[PDB]
Amino acid sequence: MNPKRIRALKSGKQGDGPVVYWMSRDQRAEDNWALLFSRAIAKEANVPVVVVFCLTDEFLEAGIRQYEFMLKGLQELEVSLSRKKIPSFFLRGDPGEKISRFVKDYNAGTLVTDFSPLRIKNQWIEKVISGISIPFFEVDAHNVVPCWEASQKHEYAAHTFRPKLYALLPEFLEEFPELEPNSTLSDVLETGVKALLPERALLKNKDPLFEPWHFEPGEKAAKKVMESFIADRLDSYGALRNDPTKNMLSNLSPYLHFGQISSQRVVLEVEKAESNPGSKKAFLDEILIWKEISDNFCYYNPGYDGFESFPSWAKESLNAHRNDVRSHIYTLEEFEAGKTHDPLWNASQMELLSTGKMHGYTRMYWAKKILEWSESPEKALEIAICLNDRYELDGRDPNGYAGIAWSIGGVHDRAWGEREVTGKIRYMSYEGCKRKFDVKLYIEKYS
Ligand SMILES: Cc1cc2nc3c(=O)[nH]c(=O)nc-3n(C[C@H](O)[C@H](O)[C@H](O)COP(=O)(O)OP(=O)(O)OC[C@H]3O[C@@H](n4cnc5c(N)ncnc54)[C@H](O)[C@@H]3O)c2cc1C
Repeated sequence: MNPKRIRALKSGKQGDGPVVYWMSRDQRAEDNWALLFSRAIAKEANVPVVVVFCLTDEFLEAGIRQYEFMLKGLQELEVSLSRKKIPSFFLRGDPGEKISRFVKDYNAGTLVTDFSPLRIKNQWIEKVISGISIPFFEVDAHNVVPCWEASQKHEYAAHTFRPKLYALLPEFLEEFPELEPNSTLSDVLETGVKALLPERALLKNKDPLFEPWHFEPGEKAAKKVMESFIADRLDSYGALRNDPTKNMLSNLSPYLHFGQISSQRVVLEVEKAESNPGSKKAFLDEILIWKEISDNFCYYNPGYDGFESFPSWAKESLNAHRNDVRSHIYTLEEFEAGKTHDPLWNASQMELLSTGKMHGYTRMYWAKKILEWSESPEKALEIAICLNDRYELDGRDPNGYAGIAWSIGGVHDRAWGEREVTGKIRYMSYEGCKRKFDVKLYIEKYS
């Protein structure tokens, strides 16, 4: 219940109404700091807390793979909130109009939301802040250490963010107090899929390319995945994290992006488990440093998805190599269907198209080749963002924009050997990947 997790967006006349928690990023009932704070404020006001979720008009920019995963978890979430006598309301439309009307209609007393440094979340905040008079609060329920508390500026590298984050771990890494009780979605899903059906990803015979049996949605499935990762996969994480032929990753990203499981709950469970110190240190670096530095990248850089947020050395190196003749130039549709001359690159595209989750190691290869085979670094940014946000189940996430900015613009990275086209950006060759893992085995799986 650390008060540093709370931030004030707009002070106003405190109403004597039910506390409305605006759920956006953390779609879960257990281990939610935003949901717990709203219940704590509700009790002090002798008012009942409620949960609201907004189904926005931007869902048609993605695919059914993300829509179904999110809505199915919300169906489970509604039942869980009903266990604690917490009514959940789902609105369709723009949050600026829907949240303002719901607050006025329900005579809400306090408004609470979860933290998201993305631009579209900031867009909805400005509209809502201009249409309400009740107090507005936001809570970092996604990071172990609050985004504004870990660092007050943009961090240039991970070796400067790591000591800052670990110095606050004894304060913010704590257990979750219980959510004490308050003392149709199937129809929306049906019409949504009907609107997204014309743009469904299909192969030649019109069979759907997506396979939805790899990651089942819901808060329940995330816990079983977490338990299976610790017992079965945590020991070999340090030595097999970069081998895509083996499914040794944790597979928590689709659940983490939608907030179906708390990352802090993962850290708390991993810290107790007795495993290889090397593997535990490698996993904690990914879920604590790189995950939360990604939120830091989106929170302190308004242009996190543009060439303007690259480091100065990368901008100068890429600019000096703009006129360099590219070995090949593929358009967006050739990249979408895996029509390149690198069977390793396409093999990643098939895995992304069929499973919605490309391996972490091949994700770096995938994003850097788009830089090599595009007209400008800016057009590489657009294609990488477009492909990642359309087909990744964990897409439209600060991890994506920071991850893409890492591969193409060398954000949170250092300069390497000067090359053509790519300049000083870290290079990854087809020769180097064969020396690290069985490339042919990865290719044959995704053909
Ligand atoms: C170009 C590019 C784009 C990416 N786009 C996304 C994205 O849109 N959404 C997304 O969630 N991840 C993205 N990743 C980050 C990373 O690849 C994934 O988080 C990770 O692969 C997710 O699968 P996992 O949980 O089974 O891997 P694990 O090895 O099990 O990692 C566990 C968790 O640590 C975090 N993590 C791991 N690697 C990174 C990383 N490089 N940066 C930040 N956090 C990390 C993730 O939350 C991850 O769930 C991207 C990486 C790159 C290089």
